[PDB]
Amino acid sequence: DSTECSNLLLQYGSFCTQLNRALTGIAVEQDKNTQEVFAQVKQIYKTPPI
Amino acid sequence: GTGVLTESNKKFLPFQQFGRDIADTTDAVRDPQTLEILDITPCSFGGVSVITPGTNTSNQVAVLYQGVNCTEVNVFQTRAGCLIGAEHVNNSYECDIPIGAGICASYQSIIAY
Amino acid sequence: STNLVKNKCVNFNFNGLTGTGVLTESNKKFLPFQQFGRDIADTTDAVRDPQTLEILDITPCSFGGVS
Amino acid sequence: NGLTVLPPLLTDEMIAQYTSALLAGTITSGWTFGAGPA
Amino acid sequence: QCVNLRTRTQLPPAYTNSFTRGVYYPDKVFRSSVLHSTQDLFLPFFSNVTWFHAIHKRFDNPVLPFNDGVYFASTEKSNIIRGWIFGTTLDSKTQSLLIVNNATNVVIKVCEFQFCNDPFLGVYYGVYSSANNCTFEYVSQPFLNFKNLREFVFKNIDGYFKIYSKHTPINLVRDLPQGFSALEPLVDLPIGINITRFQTLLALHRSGWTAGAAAYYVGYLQPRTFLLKYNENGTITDAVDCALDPLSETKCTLKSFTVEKGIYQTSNFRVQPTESIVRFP
Amino acid sequence: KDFGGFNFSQILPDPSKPSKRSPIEDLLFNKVT
Amino acid sequence: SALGKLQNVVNQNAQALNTLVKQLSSNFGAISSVLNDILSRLDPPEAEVQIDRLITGRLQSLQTYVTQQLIRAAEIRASANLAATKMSECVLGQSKRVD
Amino acid sequence: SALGKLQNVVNQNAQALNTLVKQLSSNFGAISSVLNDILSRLDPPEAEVQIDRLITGRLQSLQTYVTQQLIRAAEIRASANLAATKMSECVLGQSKRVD
Ligand SMILES: *[C@@H]1O[C@H](CO)[C@@H](O[C@@H]2O[C@H](CO)[C@@H](O)[C@H](O)[C@H]2NC(C)=O)[C@H](O)[C@H]1NC(C)=O
Ligand SMILES: *[C@@H]1O[C@H](CO)[C@@H](O[C@@H]2O[C@H](CO)[C@@H](O)[C@H](O)[C@H]2NC(C)=O)[C@H](O)[C@H]1NC(C)=O
Ligand SMILES: *[C@@H]1O[C@H](CO)[C@@H](O)[C@H](O)[C@H]1NC(C)=O
Ligand SMILES: *[C@@H]1O[C@H](CO)[C@@H](O)[C@H](O)[C@H]1NC(C)=O
Ligand SMILES: *[C@@H]1O[C@H](CO)[C@@H](O)[C@H](O)[C@H]1NC(C)=O
Ligand SMILES: *[C@@H]1O[C@H](CO)[C@@H](O)[C@H](O)[C@H]1NC(C)=O
Ligand SMILES: *[C@@H]1O[C@H](CO)[C@@H](O)[C@H](O)[C@H]1NC(C)=O
Repeated sequence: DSTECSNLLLQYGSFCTQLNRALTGIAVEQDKNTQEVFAQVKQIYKTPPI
Repeated sequence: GTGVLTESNKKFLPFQQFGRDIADTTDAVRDPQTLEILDITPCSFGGVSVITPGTNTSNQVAVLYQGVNCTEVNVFQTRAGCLIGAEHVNNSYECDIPIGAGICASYQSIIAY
Repeated sequence: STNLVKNKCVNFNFNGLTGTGVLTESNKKFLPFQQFGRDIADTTDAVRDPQTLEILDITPCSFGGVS
Repeated sequence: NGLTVLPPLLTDEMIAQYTSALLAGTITSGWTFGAGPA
Repeated sequence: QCVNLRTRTQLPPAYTNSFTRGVYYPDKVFRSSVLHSTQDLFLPFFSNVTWFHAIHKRFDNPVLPFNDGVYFASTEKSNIIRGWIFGTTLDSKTQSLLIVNNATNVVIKVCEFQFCNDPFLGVYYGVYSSANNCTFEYVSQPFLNFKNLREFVFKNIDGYFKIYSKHTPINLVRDLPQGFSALEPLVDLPIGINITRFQTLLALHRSGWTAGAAAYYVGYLQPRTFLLKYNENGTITDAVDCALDPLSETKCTLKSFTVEKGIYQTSNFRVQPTESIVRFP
Repeated sequence: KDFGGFNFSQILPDPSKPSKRSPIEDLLFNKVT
Repeated sequence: SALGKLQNVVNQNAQALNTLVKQLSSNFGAISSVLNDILSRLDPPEAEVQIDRLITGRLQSLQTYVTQQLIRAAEIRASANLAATKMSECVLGQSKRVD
Repeated sequence: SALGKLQNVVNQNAQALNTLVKQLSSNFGAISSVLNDILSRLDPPEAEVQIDRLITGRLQSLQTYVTQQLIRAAEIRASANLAATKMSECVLGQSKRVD
């Protein structure tokens, strides 16, 4: 919550944007991986009762 | 520090004053005047995400506050966070805009399902 | 204010803005108040001459790998 | 300290449902459901 | 010479919407086909802008606080509005800036004027009584149904007083037109004095006196970021207020005027500390 | 191009085009900016 | 130890988070690791230098953490692609590939 | 959105290059981001400190860019190996592998 620290941090540029973008890419990549592995059928099949 | 003070169920020994968690952050503190224990929860912080369709179709937007309960900010509470501006419907459709925790959003106004 | 040369890689000093670049004629029609020019990457690629009201493009001096 | 954990898009019950659908397809239909209609 | 005007009719000042007006060029840099983000003193989109009228009996000349910057809009015909007065105390104790345009030439002066309580100009069909210490003079070109829209932005940063101006041919009868018009910087003035309060100058018509039909709007600037769009000719055609609504915030974050369908991370929400608590033994 | 009724014009190179590309390939190069 | 691969991934992620949080406690050559103490104890000309040292140390830690997160993301993506291949070829059909 | 996969690669490469050039405009705590301004405005004893700050900031930016490029190059190499496998097994022969 330090204003002075943020003001000094702004001098270094878009490092924070790069790190957030990379983490966002990893986060969407995990969901894409789960879709690729498990969501390979578009019909939800069910077993017969007997 | 900065935080939210709540009543604690901890059993601090008499010498002990402030409590630290696994990560060595102060999660509990004892008041020096009345000897009671208070948990220090970190203040609510989260990402603000804007859910929108294309600008060609519409200009309506919804906002998602990630990991923030709806009572500290068309209001719908999801596990992913608080969603403002999208109406919740009981019907299930295919995922158009992913929100998280099984919740997706679409435009038909913006609906969440 | 010395004479202005074009189509050569020179050290330019336009109103205290210094650098090294090839100064060529420009097709950009500047507004009367604007003096400098920037690209997408916030680098000065256009300038207006103070002596004569004309616009010049600054192409960077030739560089490349030698293999 | 600024760290947040985003929930997964597919919950555990939905992933279990996907596995159940795959199991039902491979038991009742063999490999036919993977290449077209079950 | 000073004259008290005692024939005014009491009425509260009006308010209206700023729409997408008040935009100016942040710097002297030409940009082509690019989107540029600037953090400057800007007027918010769709803000509450104060409306004053000159009609006959209304003669609106109050003295307003300057704040951090001033947007002045003028729906004008027949050139009633002639200039402005800037200063702190508006007397000989401090130093004041005077901008006037009479029938012939535009005069800018920095003097210690003994201003009238009600200063005005007059045309037949009196601004100050004295000027003792004058430190700067500048003579310039003529700046000037309602037919003309005159938009000005005044800023006082680092002792430099920036005047941004734009003239628009309009045909709207009463309120501000809805549209986009970028204000070109007109005068960069080296004054280096304190300005906290201003007052505009009107012109009377004598046949007592009659006030010509005119309307002006006063808005205040706040520090914010705008996303400016530059066309192929380097003229600002559109702008986005990053703090107005979440859609424009998304546009500002993605640096594009068109946003595709999806979810986009735009900001961080932190609950601010409401109080401070100290507990000692 | 006697292939027993099979048509491959959309995937074979076009002699009329200077780039010697197929219509599908030409479309792919047009759609990437 | 049957489920070691998942536990390894969970342990690595938790350990990386714990290390990243733990790195805040390091002063990186400054007088203190707490920003409030530096801001309340020193004048801005030297407090700026101390905050700068803290910023560069924390930024280096965060960049390092992001770098290993990306490398682990690549490894998990490769494993997920392999898992998708096994799901397509072993579950949805009969595979003639040995082992 | 048919050709999104190529477009993402092109956009990521262009964005990385754009960010790398944008990093030159940051002073990294120095008085200015321009070397010529520092050389013309200050004596060499303080100029060495200012260029040292600019050099370390730009070097960190370039190292970050090279690391991101290496990770993306590894991902593209994996995709290219997959594409070569598809070219050998789907185009040059008939594959029994499901999906
Ligand atoms: C017009 O009215 C104003 C307001 O009453 C007059 O200003 C006053 O002038 C006297 C001069 O002796 C001062 O003592 C007062 O303090 C002034 N009042 C304010 C509010 O500043 C002004 O002089 C009048 N004009 C003329 C020509 O008499
Ligand atoms: C193979 O397909 C192509 C394109 O689908 C056919 O070319 C078309 O021919 C008809 C009449 O012959 C024209 O009206 C169309 O304009 C042609 N289309 C194009 C894209 O050129 C072609 O005739 C088909 N058969 C053979 C044997 O090539
Ligand atoms: C503008 O402000 C006035 C009072 O200052 C208020 O009555 C009016 O409703 C405001 N307009 C808007 C659009 O908020
Ligand atoms: C400017 O004037 C106002 C009031 O007239 C005063 O409060 C402020 O301190 C002055 N600022 C300077 C820099 O003189
Ligand atoms: C306008 O003002 C200037 C300076 O105050 C003066 O020299 C000029 O004569 C004025 N014009 C008229 C028509 O009085
Ligand atoms: C300002 O004017 C007054 C009265 O004319 C004079 O006494 C004073 O010295 C002047 N100040 C300056 C700086 O000229
Ligand atoms: C740019 O200028 C040219 C003439 O030089 C004109 O034809 C074109 O319409 C202008 N573009 C815009 C967006 O006004």
